[PDB]
Amino acid sequence: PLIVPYNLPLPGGVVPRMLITILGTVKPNANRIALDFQRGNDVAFHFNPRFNENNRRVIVCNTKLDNNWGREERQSVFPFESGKPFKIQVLVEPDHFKVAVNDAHLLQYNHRVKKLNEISKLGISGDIDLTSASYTMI
Ligand SMILES: CC(=O)N[C@H]1[C@H]([C@H](O)[C@H](O)CO)O[C@@](O[C@H]2[C@@H](O)[C@@H](CO)O[C@@H](O[C@H]3[C@H](O)[C@@H](O)[C@H](O)O[C@@H]3CO)[C@@H]2O)(C(=O)O)C[C@@H]1O
Ligand SMILES: [Cl-]
Ligand SMILES: [Cl-]
Ligand SMILES: [Cl-]
Repeated sequence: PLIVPYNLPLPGGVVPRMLITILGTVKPNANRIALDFQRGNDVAFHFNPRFNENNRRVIVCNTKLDNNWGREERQSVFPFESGKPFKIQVLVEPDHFKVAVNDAHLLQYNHRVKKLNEISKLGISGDIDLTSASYTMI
Protein backbone atom coordinates (compact mmCIF):
# COMPACT_ATOMS: atom_id res chain seq x y z
CA PRO A 1 0.00 0.00 0.00
CA LEU A 2 1.00 3.61 -0.73
CA ILE A 3 0.52 6.77 1.35
CA VAL A 4 -1.90 9.44 0.08
CA PRO A 5 -1.24 12.19 -0.95
CA TYR A 6 1.27 10.49 -3.25
CA ASN A 7 3.73 12.16 -5.63
CA LEU A 8 4.78 10.20 -8.71
CA PRO A 9 7.75 11.73 -10.56
CA LEU A 10 7.50 11.64 -14.35
CA PRO A 11 11.18 11.86 -15.35
CA GLY A 12 11.71 14.22 -18.30
CA GLY A 13 7.98 14.95 -18.46
CA VAL A 14 5.20 13.28 -20.38
CA VAL A 15 5.37 12.12 -23.99
CA PRO A 16 2.81 10.65 -26.38
CA ARG A 17 2.35 6.88 -25.89
CA MET A 18 3.04 7.11 -22.14
CA LEU A 19 0.41 5.20 -20.17
CA ILE A 20 -0.12 5.88 -16.48
CA THR A 21 -2.09 3.32 -14.46
CA ILE A 22 -3.52 4.01 -11.00
CA LEU A 23 -5.13 1.24 -8.94
CA GLY A 24 -6.97 1.91 -5.69
CA THR A 25 -10.21 1.65 -3.78
CA VAL A 26 -12.61 4.50 -3.04
CA LYS A 27 -13.17 4.95 0.70
CA PRO A 28 -16.69 4.67 2.12
CA ASN A 29 -18.48 8.06 2.13
CA ALA A 30 -15.81 9.53 -0.16
CA ASN A 31 -16.09 13.21 -1.14
CA ARG A 32 -13.36 13.67 -3.78
CA ILE A 33 -10.50 12.22 -5.79
CA ALA A 34 -7.84 14.36 -7.52
CA LEU A 35 -5.09 13.63 -10.03
CA ASP A 36 -2.88 16.67 -10.64
CA PHE A 37 -0.35 16.69 -13.45
CA GLN A 38 2.02 19.50 -12.42
CA ARG A 39 4.40 21.79 -14.30
CA GLY A 40 6.17 23.40 -11.34
CA ASN A 41 3.44 25.31 -9.44
CA ASP A 42 1.05 25.15 -12.41
CA VAL A 43 -1.42 22.30 -12.78
CA ALA A 44 -1.49 21.19 -16.41
CA PHE A 45 -4.37 18.75 -15.90
CA HIS A 46 -6.56 18.50 -12.79
CA PHE A 47 -8.88 15.46 -12.91
CA ASN A 48 -11.35 15.77 -10.03
CA PRO A 49 -14.24 13.38 -9.39
CA ARG A 50 -16.65 14.96 -6.89
CA PHE A 51 -19.10 12.64 -5.13
CA ASN A 52 -21.39 15.33 -3.71
CA GLU A 53 -21.55 18.64 -5.53
CA ASN A 54 -25.06 19.92 -4.81
CA ASN A 55 -26.13 16.27 -4.40
CA ARG A 56 -24.80 15.36 -7.86
CA ARG A 57 -21.76 13.27 -8.86
CA VAL A 58 -19.57 15.07 -11.40
CA ILE A 59 -16.04 15.00 -12.78
CA VAL A 60 -14.36 18.39 -13.02
CA CYS A 61 -11.33 18.91 -15.27
CA ASN A 62 -9.26 22.09 -15.30
CA THR A 63 -5.84 23.76 -15.56
CA LYS A 64 -4.27 26.13 -13.03
CA LEU A 65 -1.89 28.80 -14.35
CA ASP A 66 -0.09 31.34 -12.14
CA ASN A 67 -2.34 30.33 -9.20
CA ASN A 68 -5.56 30.93 -11.23
CA TRP A 69 -8.01 28.20 -12.30
CA GLY A 70 -9.24 28.24 -15.88
CA ARG A 71 -12.54 27.30 -17.50
CA GLU A 72 -13.83 24.01 -16.09
CA GLU A 73 -14.72 21.06 -18.27
CA ARG A 74 -17.40 18.94 -16.60
CA GLN A 75 -18.39 15.32 -17.28
CA SER A 76 -21.59 13.78 -15.87
CA VAL A 77 -20.58 10.16 -16.63
CA PHE A 78 -19.35 8.93 -13.24
CA PRO A 79 -17.83 5.42 -13.10
CA PHE A 80 -16.65 5.56 -9.44
CA GLU A 81 -18.55 4.19 -6.46
CA SER A 82 -17.85 4.62 -2.75
CA GLY A 83 -16.24 1.50 -1.30
CA LYS A 84 -15.26 -0.08 -4.64
CA PRO A 85 -11.93 -0.81 -6.39
CA PHE A 86 -11.03 1.11 -9.52
CA LYS A 87 -8.44 1.39 -12.25
CA ILE A 88 -7.67 4.76 -13.84
CA GLN A 89 -5.55 4.82 -16.98
CA VAL A 90 -4.26 8.07 -18.42
CA LEU A 91 -2.87 7.80 -21.94
CA VAL A 92 -0.89 10.76 -23.21
CA GLU A 93 -1.67 11.44 -26.89
CA PRO A 94 -0.25 14.19 -29.12
CA ASP A 95 -3.20 16.56 -28.63
CA HIS A 96 -4.88 15.38 -25.43
CA PHE A 97 -4.84 13.29 -22.32
CA LYS A 98 -7.19 10.30 -22.74
CA VAL A 99 -8.75 8.85 -19.57
CA ALA A 100 -10.26 5.38 -19.14
CA VAL A 101 -11.71 4.00 -15.90
CA ASN A 102 -12.21 0.25 -15.39
CA ASP A 103 -11.25 -0.34 -19.04
CA ALA A 104 -13.96 1.98 -20.42
CA HIS A 105 -13.25 5.27 -22.18
CA LEU A 106 -14.32 8.22 -20.05
CA LEU A 107 -13.05 11.53 -21.45
CA GLN A 108 -10.32 13.43 -23.27
CA TYR A 109 -8.74 16.74 -22.24
CA ASN A 110 -7.08 18.95 -24.86
CA HIS A 111 -3.54 20.11 -23.93
CA ARG A 112 -3.65 23.64 -22.56
CA VAL A 113 -0.09 23.44 -21.23
CA LYS A 114 1.99 22.75 -24.33
CA LYS A 115 5.46 22.11 -22.87
CA LEU A 116 4.77 18.42 -22.24
CA ASN A 117 8.40 17.75 -21.30
CA GLU A 118 7.97 20.07 -18.29
CA ILE A 119 4.96 18.21 -16.81
CA SER A 120 7.19 16.17 -14.51
CA LYS A 121 5.09 15.24 -11.46
CA LEU A 122 1.71 13.61 -10.82
CA GLY A 123 -0.01 14.24 -7.50
CA ILE A 124 -2.64 11.76 -6.34
CA SER A 125 -4.94 12.75 -3.49
CA GLY A 126 -8.40 12.35 -2.01
CA ASP A 127 -10.58 9.76 -0.36
CA ILE A 128 -8.89 6.61 -1.63
CA ASP A 129 -6.71 3.72 -0.59
CA LEU A 130 -3.92 3.70 -3.19
CA THR A 131 -2.64 0.28 -4.29
CA SER A 132 -0.38 1.02 -7.26
CA ALA A 133 0.75 3.99 -9.38
CA SER A 134 3.01 3.36 -12.35
CA TYR A 135 3.71 4.17 -15.98
CA THR A 136 4.91 2.46 -19.10
CA MET A 137 5.31 3.10 -22.83
CA ILE A 138 2.88 1.50 -25.28
C1 LIG B 1 -5.88 23.62 1.14
C2 LIG B 1 -7.10 23.24 0.36
O1 LIG B 1 -8.02 22.61 0.87
N1 LIG B 1 -7.11 23.64 -0.91
C3 LIG B 1 -8.21 23.37 -1.83
C4 LIG B 1 -8.45 24.59 -2.72
C5 LIG B 1 -9.03 25.76 -1.93
O2 LIG B 1 -10.25 25.35 -1.29
C6 LIG B 1 -9.28 26.99 -2.82
O3 LIG B 1 -8.50 28.09 -2.32
C7 LIG B 1 -10.75 27.41 -2.88
O4 LIG B 1 -11.19 27.85 -1.59
O5 LIG B 1 -9.34 24.29 -3.81
C8 LIG B 1 -8.98 23.18 -4.64
O6 LIG B 1 -9.98 22.53 -5.45
C9 LIG B 1 -10.47 23.47 -6.41
C10 LIG B 1 -10.35 22.86 -7.81
O7 LIG B 1 -10.94 21.59 -7.74
C11 LIG B 1 -11.02 23.75 -8.86
C12 LIG B 1 -11.01 23.14 -10.27
O8 LIG B 1 -11.69 24.01 -11.16
O9 LIG B 1 -12.36 24.00 -8.50
C13 LIG B 1 -12.50 24.69 -7.27
O10 LIG B 1 -13.88 24.93 -6.96
C14 LIG B 1 -14.50 25.84 -7.88
C15 LIG B 1 -15.83 25.25 -8.34
O11 LIG B 1 -15.64 24.06 -9.11
C16 LIG B 1 -16.63 26.25 -9.16
O12 LIG B 1 -17.96 25.75 -9.39
C17 LIG B 1 -16.72 27.60 -8.45
O13 LIG B 1 -17.35 28.55 -9.30
O14 LIG B 1 -15.40 28.05 -8.12
C18 LIG B 1 -14.73 27.19 -7.21
C19 LIG B 1 -13.44 27.87 -6.75
O15 LIG B 1 -12.58 28.11 -7.87
C20 LIG B 1 -11.90 23.88 -6.12
O16 LIG B 1 -11.94 24.66 -4.95
C21 LIG B 1 -7.67 23.40 -5.39
O17 LIG B 1 -7.01 22.41 -5.75
O18 LIG B 1 -7.31 24.57 -5.64
C22 LIG B 1 -8.88 21.93 -3.77
C23 LIG B 1 -7.89 22.12 -2.63
O19 LIG B 1 -7.94 20.98 -1.76
CL1 LIG C 1 -20.80 6.62 -4.56
CL1 LIG D 1 -4.32 13.29 -30.00
CL1 LIG E 1 2.99 25.84 -22.09
